Parts: sequence; structure tokens; C-alpha cells
Amino acid sequence: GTILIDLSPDDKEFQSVEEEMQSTVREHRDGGHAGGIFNRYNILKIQKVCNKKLWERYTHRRKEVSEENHNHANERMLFHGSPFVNAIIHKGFDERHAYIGGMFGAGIYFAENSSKSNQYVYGIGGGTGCPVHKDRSCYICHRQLLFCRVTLGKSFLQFSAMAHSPPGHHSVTGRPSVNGLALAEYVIYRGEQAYPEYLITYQIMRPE
Ligand SMILES: Cc1ccc(-c2nc3c(C)cccc3c(=O)[nH]2)cc1
Ligand SMILES: [Zn+2]
Repeated sequence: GTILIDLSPDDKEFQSVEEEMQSTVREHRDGGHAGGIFNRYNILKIQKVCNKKLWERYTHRRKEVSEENHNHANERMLFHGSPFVNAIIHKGFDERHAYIGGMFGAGIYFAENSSKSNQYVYGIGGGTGCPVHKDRSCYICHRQLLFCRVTLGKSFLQFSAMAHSPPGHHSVTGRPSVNGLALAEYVIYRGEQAYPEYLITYQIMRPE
């Protein structure tokens, strides 16, 4: 039931999504090991993901969470990188998209920094890099990230350097406590608490 609608680069929606992608790049403590060495992207395409059934599943859960949290869903737009993006846009998020070994337990992980989500496009730790060249810093191959609508509800704050949400909470927030330039990461434990709204196709750019 999924269709993908191409956005024009002249569309304000394309431009605001691209700006969020580009402006949330940062340097990573691995010196580029997992995601590659870059300061910006070449955005090739941005598609809107349209699936009525998946959207209704999201909004149903969002209403449940809102009602448990003084009419506040605490909805964010966050990045998700995964080798399973093609499954996710067709069938939705579920337990198979969880990071079993994540620092906040087995849940589905999202990032404010697009460059954090970029580290996971080819697998955990970048896997073995792109399928074609086996290069985690490949500047040729096309990569894809999701820009997702995510319901956090009442989020458990973890200060730091599928399972269940902590009791009385709907998500976990991983607050950076060492790297002053890192943005937060978030974990949900129910696939219905995210909708994969934009599919972004891109390359990382080699710095000059
Ligand atoms: C199988 C799989 C594991 C982790 C990810 C993933 N992890 C993230 C973490 C740990 C922090 C911030 C963002 C992400 C992310 O976008 N995907 C995606 C798929
Ligand atoms: Zn490649």
C-alpha cells in the first residue's frame, strides 16, 4: 500500500527537509570509521512516503500516548538509518528493526544528527561499507535515510557518554554528557510510535 511521491527541489518541503539533513551533520568520535569522512551531503532525491494503513496505525498510537500524557504526544521529526529502509517503508517499523545491542536496550533508535543515522545505513558500525566497493566512506554509492515522525510521550532521561519502555514512560532520551556538540538520540519500544515520512537518497561528499 506504499507509494513514493518525488518532491521537487523548488518545493518548500524539499528545502526544509534538506536543510535539516545538512545542518545536523557533526564530526564523530570515530574519526569517520563507521559513516565516512564528510561535512555535507549531495542530496539526490527526497520522496514522501504515503501509506494509509501505516499512517492510521501511527495516529492511533499517538492518540493513546497523548491521552496518557496530558494531551501531549511530544512528537519530533528524527532521522533513522538502517539496512532495512526498504522493508520499513512498505511494512512499517517493528521488532525486526530494533537494535538488540543498543546502549538503551533492544528498541528502535532515532537521531537528531543526520550524521549519526548515517553511521547505520550499511549496518551496525557501518558494517562492511557499501555493497559494491566495501567502503564505509564510499563517495560514489547512493545511500538512503528516513526522516520520521516519532511520538516520544513521556521520555525517560538518560545522561550518557523488543524490550519495554521504563515504567511510566513511552520512550528513552539519550542525552550526550561528554561531547558538547552531539545532539540527542531517542529510543522507542513500539513500532507504531514512528512513521517513516520522508525517504532521502544522497551521497556523502569528500571534503576539499
Ligand atoms: C539494526 C539497526 C541497528 C541500529 C540502527 C540505528 N541506530 C541508531 C542509534 C543507535 C543512535 C542514533 C541513530 C540510530 C539510527 O538511526 N539507526 C538501525 C538498524
Ligand atoms: Zn561504493
